[PDB]
Amino acid sequence: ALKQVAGSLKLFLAQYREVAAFAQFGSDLDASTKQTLVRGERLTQLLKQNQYSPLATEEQVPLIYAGVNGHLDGIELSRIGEFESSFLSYLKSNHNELLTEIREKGELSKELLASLKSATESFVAT
Amino acid sequence: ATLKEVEMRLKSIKNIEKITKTMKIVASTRLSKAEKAKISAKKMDEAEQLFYKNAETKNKELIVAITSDKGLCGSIHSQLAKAVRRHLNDQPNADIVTIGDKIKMQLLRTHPNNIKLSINGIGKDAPTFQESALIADKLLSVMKAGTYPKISIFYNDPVSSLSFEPSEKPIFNAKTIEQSNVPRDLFEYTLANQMLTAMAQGYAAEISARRNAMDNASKNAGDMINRYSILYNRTRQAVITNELVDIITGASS
Amino acid sequence: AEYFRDEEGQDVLLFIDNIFRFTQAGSEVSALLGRIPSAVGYQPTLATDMGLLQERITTTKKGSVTSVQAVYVPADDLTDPAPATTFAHLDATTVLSRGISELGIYPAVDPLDSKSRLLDAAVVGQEHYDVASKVQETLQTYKSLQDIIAILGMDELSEQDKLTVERARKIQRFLSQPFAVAEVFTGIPGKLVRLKDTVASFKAVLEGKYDNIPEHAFYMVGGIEDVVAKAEKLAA
Repeated sequence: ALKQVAGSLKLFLAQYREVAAFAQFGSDLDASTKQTLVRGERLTQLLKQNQYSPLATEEQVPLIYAGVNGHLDGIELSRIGEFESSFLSYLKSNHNELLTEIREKGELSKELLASLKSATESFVAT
Repeated sequence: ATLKEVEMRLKSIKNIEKITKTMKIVASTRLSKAEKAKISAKKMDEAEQLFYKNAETKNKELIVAITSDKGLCGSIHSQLAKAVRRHLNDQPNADIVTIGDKIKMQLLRTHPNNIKLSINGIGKDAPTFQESALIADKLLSVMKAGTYPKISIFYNDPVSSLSFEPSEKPIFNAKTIEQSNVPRDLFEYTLANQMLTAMAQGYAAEISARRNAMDNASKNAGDMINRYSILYNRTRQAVITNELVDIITGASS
Repeated sequence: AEYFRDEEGQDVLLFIDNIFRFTQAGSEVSALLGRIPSAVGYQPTLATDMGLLQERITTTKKGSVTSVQAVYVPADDLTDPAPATTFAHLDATTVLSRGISELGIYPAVDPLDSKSRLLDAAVVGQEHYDVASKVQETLQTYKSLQDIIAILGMDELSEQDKLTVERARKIQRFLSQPFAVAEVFTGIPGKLVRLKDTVASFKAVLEGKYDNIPEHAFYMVGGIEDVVAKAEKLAA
């Protein structure tokens, strides 16, 4: 389940490492590089974690799903953590069946892949 | 040449090389924007030169010299200064209007007498019609451009993305264009457009030259990195050997 | 040499080539004599052995000994204990350098590391001292600009830095000189330059009188007169 979503993360973070050298010259950068910075900064913020606070995979895969598929781009970076802690609280009361199925099966069916999109956009609406 | 010294110098040159590569790609980016203004200006300049060509117009002096005043452009400013000096030695009586601080510095290191106040600071970006028209008006009112028997404009022609050439162009005064009040206004307007196109070509040449200069800088820094990596490996082996010799001598006392 | 100095009362030239081989020789036997090796394997007694030898060479009230010594530098490492300890024993030093040699600048003397007691305004006069100090300032500026010249090239230097680098390059090449001994394998006729002529030539070069001469006209000639003559031959 984590391998399915974490695939492009590994590539986006490398592209971010390459482009971050350009941030000091931001005035004359391509829109593609602007998008790359927007995505990579939010991915880097998303991977912060507090001590003594380990997450189960059921809680990890939704967060990395939101990060990888760009749902974070519409959120101000300075509160991505506030998003994440809230987002999980949403999933654990609405769509808790999805977390149960991620725990039980350990893999994402196409139904679950679509449901993650639907739930993520339902939350990110607010 | 301690291991720490070599490692620090190697890291410094690595930082320089990365900076130069980044600037090289940034220059390649600005080149795409510059090309559009260059094309736009070139169309209009050719269109209005076709009038003087069809009319078969032909020929104290006013020499305008165009550079951006930006550094790290390499051979740009010195090449244009060379061309300007070669021209000026044939007509020392000419008064000069340098656009750009660097070329003003060039024509103050040599032939300082020929200009009191240079036009500086405005040559940053691709030519705006407002800026070019205002500079032409300054030449007319401040430089008394309306009076000179002969006018020349020097700029760097962007011969290629990889090369450029110092180039000079005449402007026929109102009394000069009369031969095959309207001529005076058209003279001022033609000077404005000619200067705009020359400044566009200069901007394109500047950005191309900066691209190539940063490319060369990055390649040179890479060569230096190779040399200092070799030296670092040698120093590493030497340090290990010397420390181990000290230890072995201590043991075998 | 000491018998000539003390008993004959004469003036003696004493050439030694190569004194490092004395120190090295002791090291070869040091381990067999049962001594514990010193740093980088030299004998413990290096400093006192070399003092006992070299300070016999001194001139005295009985007579004068003018001693010229060649010192090897292992692996070009001037920090090696033997050259490092030998430096303390000399009035004049001439540090030949591979870095200068690779440029083709024979006799390859390093003009900054080479140093002498007598380069003193009270000995050589104020003009000679001023010329030498200005030469070394120019050369040091040029050496300080090496990294910039390598990476960015000449164009981005300050204009007076450009002028200083040009004069430094010309001074570098003007310090080269063809010896008659090397003529066998260089093919360049031997040349000899008087002291006053040298000072005048370098003062003229510093003052910019010959800025218009191409730098290759300075390579392997003696005196500014030969510089101008070679400028003529290059113009032909």
